[PDB]
Amino acid sequence: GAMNSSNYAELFNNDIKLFVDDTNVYRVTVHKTFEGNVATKAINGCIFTLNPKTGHLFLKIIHTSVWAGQKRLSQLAKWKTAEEVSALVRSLPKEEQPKQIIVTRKAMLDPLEVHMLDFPNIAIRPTELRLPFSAAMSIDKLSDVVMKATEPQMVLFNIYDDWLDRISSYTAFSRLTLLLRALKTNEESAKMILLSDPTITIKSYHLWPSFTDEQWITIESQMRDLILTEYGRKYNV
Amino acid sequence: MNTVPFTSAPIEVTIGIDQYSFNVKENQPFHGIKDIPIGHVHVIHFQHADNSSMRYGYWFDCRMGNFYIQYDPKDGLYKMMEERDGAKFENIVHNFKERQMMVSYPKIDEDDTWYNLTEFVQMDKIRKIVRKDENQFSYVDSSMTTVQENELSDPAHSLNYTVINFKSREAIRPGHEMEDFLDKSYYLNTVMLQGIFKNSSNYFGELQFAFLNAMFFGNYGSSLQWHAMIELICSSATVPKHMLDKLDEILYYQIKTLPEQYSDILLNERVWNICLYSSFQKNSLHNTEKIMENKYPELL
Ligand SMILES: NCCNC(=O)CC1CCCCC1
Ligand SMILES: NCCNC(=O)CC1CCCCC1
Repeated sequence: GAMNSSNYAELFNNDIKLFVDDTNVYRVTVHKTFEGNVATKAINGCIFTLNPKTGHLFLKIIHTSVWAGQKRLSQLAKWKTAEEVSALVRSLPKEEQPKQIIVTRKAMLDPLEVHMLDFPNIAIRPTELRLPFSAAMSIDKLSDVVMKATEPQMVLFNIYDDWLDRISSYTAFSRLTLLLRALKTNEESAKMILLSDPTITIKSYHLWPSFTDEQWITIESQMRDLILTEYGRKYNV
Repeated sequence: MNTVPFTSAPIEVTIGIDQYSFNVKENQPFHGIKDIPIGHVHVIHFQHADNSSMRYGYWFDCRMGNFYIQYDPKDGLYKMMEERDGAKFENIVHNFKERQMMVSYPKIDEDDTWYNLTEFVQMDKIRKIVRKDENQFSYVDSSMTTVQENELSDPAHSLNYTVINFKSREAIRPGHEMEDFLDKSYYLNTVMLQGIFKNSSNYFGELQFAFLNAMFFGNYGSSLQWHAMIELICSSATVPKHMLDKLDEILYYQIKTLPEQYSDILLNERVWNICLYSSFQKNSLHNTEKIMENKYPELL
């Protein structure tokens, strides 16, 4: 059934599973028309499909051409996502296919279920966690590959860089969700925190800076402070 | 006009004949029902005064044989049986009618309620949903489960309604996932009507039979089937115009006949609100929407 704080360690067991987030699949810029009406212009989007145990990210880039001539785009985005996730599963060798797919939004359940009818043994699950994966486009290297795409494209990343050499996947996921929650609550401040010190660099093959274990504790503390501050600045506390 | 005689009434029971109901006292001199409308299927049904558990009854068509009721004290129920000796049967019934031991089926209501509820219902199709091939009549009760219920346990006592499942490979063409899920016309017209039922009359027959089993026996699987068959039509953008007009008439009589105090358990709020106000056919069921809004505005 639904995934929540009670069964939270299930994410890091040895059953292959994927999170699917579809918030940035259909994105637009808004512009007033010459007549003074409002018009949207679609921009490139992405499906965020993540193995939380290994860090493997299947980033399917959604090029704006897929919306050309189509109606009801938010509803089509749900079925396009499900079509691309099903296509990804079919492309994986049998022993790499997931046993469970957890969707971040309840509106993806029926489209994914219908697209995965051929896979009756793969469970499609909601979650009650409010995961911050929408902020994936605040990661510079991910945003860059999405906006530069001229055609549909899949790009594979490890969203944990090399952290799993030194920490467990439970700890790596907790670090990732802390970073993404901060980028979602105040992107400018979170990015200042991550890059303030110019001696700490991002390897060419990485997404995040090359922090020592000690610097990660400082960083994580600065992110917690940011989130708590904003939550004060927000509710006045 | 035909007759279903009773050997006796040894236990106190409410007997219903179609939409009608009457009470028989324990060992009351009762020998059956006469003046039954030839040309319709009929249902004779029972609720014991002692144990309201298990409503049960029999679907029959008097053109197919001479049927009577006899209480069985071992199995504890009123059983339908066929009499093969036609001269014996006639003689028993004439002697019974002469003594006024039988109650009389009403003349015909102005609304033609039974005809309208059973327009498409045929005994031969009932007997394929209810498989007991040695009898010409079909037993149904409140507890019998459907084939679809049994896939999610005694096969001989099941209701073999046509399985309808909107998230199934039968319902969804590979490559038309979004199309077929949001517009069920393929599944209605090609799979079910052309493929399985052959025509809309057989579809409506099963829909009407499911409703009547839900209403008369409180059979939950039958209620599920009735609503599924409604929802499949309303959720199709492309439906023959004659079918929509006939569906509106079918449902109007069903809603008109449903006891007001059974609406909570026999009507599915989600299906009816979707069908009347959100579906492709939201504007095609004028008579049904009007009686629903006057009789059950609460559900909506
Ligand atoms: N996901 C459907 C489209 N919604 C957005 O892409 C969000 C933008 C952000 C502010 C400008 C207008 C809406
Ligand atoms: N439906 C309640 C009674 N309705 C009648 O008109 C009288 C009953 C009909 C069945 C035969 C016994 C008398």
